[PDB]
Amino acid sequence: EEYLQAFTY
Amino acid sequence: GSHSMRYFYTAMSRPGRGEPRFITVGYVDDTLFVRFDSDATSPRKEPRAPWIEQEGPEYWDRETQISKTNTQTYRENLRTALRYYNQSEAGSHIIQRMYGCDVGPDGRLLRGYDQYAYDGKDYIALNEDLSSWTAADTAAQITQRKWEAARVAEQDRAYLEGLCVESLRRYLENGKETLQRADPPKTHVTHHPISDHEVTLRCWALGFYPAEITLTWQRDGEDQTQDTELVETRPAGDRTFQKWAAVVVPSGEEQRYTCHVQHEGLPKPLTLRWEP
Amino acid sequence: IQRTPKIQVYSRHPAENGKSNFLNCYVSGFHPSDIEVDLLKNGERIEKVEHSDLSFSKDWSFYLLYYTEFTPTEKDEYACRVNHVTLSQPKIVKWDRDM
Repeated sequence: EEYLQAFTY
Repeated sequence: GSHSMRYFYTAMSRPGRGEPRFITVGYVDDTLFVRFDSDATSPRKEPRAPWIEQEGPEYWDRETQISKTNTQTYRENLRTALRYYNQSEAGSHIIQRMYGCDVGPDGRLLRGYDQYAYDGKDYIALNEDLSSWTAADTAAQITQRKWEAARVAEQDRAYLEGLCVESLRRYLENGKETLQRADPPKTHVTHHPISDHEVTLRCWALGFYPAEITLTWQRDGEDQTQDTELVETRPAGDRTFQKWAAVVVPSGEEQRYTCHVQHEGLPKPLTLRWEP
Repeated sequence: IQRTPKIQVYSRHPAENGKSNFLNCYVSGFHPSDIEVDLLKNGERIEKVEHSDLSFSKDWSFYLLYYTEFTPTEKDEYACRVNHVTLSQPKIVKWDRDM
């Protein structure tokens, strides 16, 4: 399973 | 023994040819188990191994949503990277990410990973402490500052020590028939005369799982590192792998050469010779 | 920077004339990811070749497996033809049942 890492560069 | 789960992201810009393509593949050890392609007809996370088909519709929905949000995230990442490197919008660029966890035979976390690349070069990587970052350059340092402020490492660490190991433990149990079975290599040595005074000895390993293997030729018990032709371990397409190693040897000296094979599926390393 | 593909053409199982098998072309070590790979039977492109989902190694370089069902015979010649941005001309690698 993945998780959402939503923070961009 | 020990096991790994890894997800591989590739986001590729393609100016004049639509929005950047986003692809994810997930592996447990050397077994592909899930994929996602933003260019799919109706993009979603798809099973690629029998043991993952067990997961209910909720899993697939949740997993699909992550990838669909990632498509948008990595499009923004690509735009941002252009600015950070002062690059024109005319060129195609690639961001890659590989993240996941390794567990021991007891299923405990051995270590977590989260590494990113830009155009095939290191960009930023979570350190082994799962708390701090290594940035490859001044552009990645800007991401590092943002990520430090946003506590990204803490969210990574929570995943790596929790869901990553928990889901991998479940996958290992569900796929125990295969993920917990090593297939030893089937091995042989071939002989091909090059000329009257030179011959090729080629040591083959076929049908093995997992991919990790060592093949080495010794002459009079001395490793022939510099003189061995070693091909990249290659997928047979039925889950197993293949590899060979070859030396050119003087005619009449074939018996001074031994092939050595190490593989987790072998109770002990193997020694092979040319069997004329 | 750009990295040129490694190319291997080989069969899934040991080749046995008149016996159905899989012809594989494994391309690895390349960057960027765009790559053109054809499997050829007697110099002509085999239709409907499949390939693996794009993935990459710890060094970020990509790899792909291209593959088609095939029945090797004595007479039939097989090859892989690969083009990549790093290649000024397409590379042909002949299948050799001993490689």
